[PDB]
Amino acid sequence: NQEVIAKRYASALFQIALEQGQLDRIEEDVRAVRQALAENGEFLSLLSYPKLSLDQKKALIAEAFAGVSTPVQNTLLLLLERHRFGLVPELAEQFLALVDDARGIAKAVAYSARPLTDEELRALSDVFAQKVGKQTLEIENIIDPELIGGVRLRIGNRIYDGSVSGQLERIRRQL
Amino acid sequence: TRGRVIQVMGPVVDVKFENGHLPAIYNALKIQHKARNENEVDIDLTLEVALHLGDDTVRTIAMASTDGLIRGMEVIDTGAPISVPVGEVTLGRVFNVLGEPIDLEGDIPADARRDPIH
Amino acid sequence: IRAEEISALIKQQIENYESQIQVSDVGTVIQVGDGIARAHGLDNVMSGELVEFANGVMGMALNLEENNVG
Repeated sequence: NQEVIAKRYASALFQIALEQGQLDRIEEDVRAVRQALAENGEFLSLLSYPKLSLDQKKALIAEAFAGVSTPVQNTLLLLLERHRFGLVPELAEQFLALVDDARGIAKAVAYSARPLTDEELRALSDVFAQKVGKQTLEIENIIDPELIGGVRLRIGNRIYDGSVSGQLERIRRQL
Repeated sequence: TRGRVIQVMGPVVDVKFENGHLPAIYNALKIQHKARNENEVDIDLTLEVALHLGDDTVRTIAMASTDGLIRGMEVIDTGAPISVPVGEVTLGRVFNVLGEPIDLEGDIPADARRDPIH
Repeated sequence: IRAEEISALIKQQIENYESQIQVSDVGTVIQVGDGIARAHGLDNVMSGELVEFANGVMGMALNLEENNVG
């Protein structure tokens, strides 16, 4: 039930970033906040501690989350006032999904038995950009050497498989 | 050591005090509010603390009607539960829930002994 | 680039308050009401354990739920 509320808050911050014309800085420091809270997970447990008052936690955010832009810091303080500081990485992921939807960047994960060359990655991006309707596209590559001689590419929740399951398909068809 | 009204839900009023200065359960809380303009009503309540909620929030029970309450009225902590006058003074008299004379024979002076209900 | 210095600031704040957390065998009350107290803290409390408040009143920890002790 947290991802819909993160989508809510991230859509509000996205509309603010578009009306201020500063989408790139909000994307950059939201990536910074996500990396900083994924680096250390004790910060949320510190801000859930009852003996710290709300003004002390606001001072911790104003001193620690400095250098980020003003709507990002106001969003973090608004989450702190609403006891919704647990969904800041979910807010960051939903907001970067909205930013990549705005820029047209798609996220894809390709599983290949060999490490793919950059020309092949550009070719796959040029193929699937017309397929998903987006302008450009990104590929993340993991080897996973249980795969034998092919690519298994996943855009969102759709898997484009051509690596191993041809043999699994034919042995399911013979039996 | 004042607190403000968060919620008004029928006979139940939620009050937020400052951190570390919460009232104990069963203490009486009083709202003496004077109407600042013609869009407000003079209200005079005695709230009794029933629970403690999460973030410095106290859930109280009103001894009178909560109509006319505004989210943000200051609430006075008495430091004690509902103190009721006792003694030979109370004989021959009809009293309220809060220990106040309903009949028109007068009022009990402030130097009288008042014992807690609980 | 800024994520590293933000990580350094939050790590310095964690290292400052880590002496003040001390949540192993002590807990702070969240909710009091009707003879039931839910307390933040008490990571090592058992189920059905004698536990003692600040004024010397005992209590029995029945619900050991995720983020507080009933």
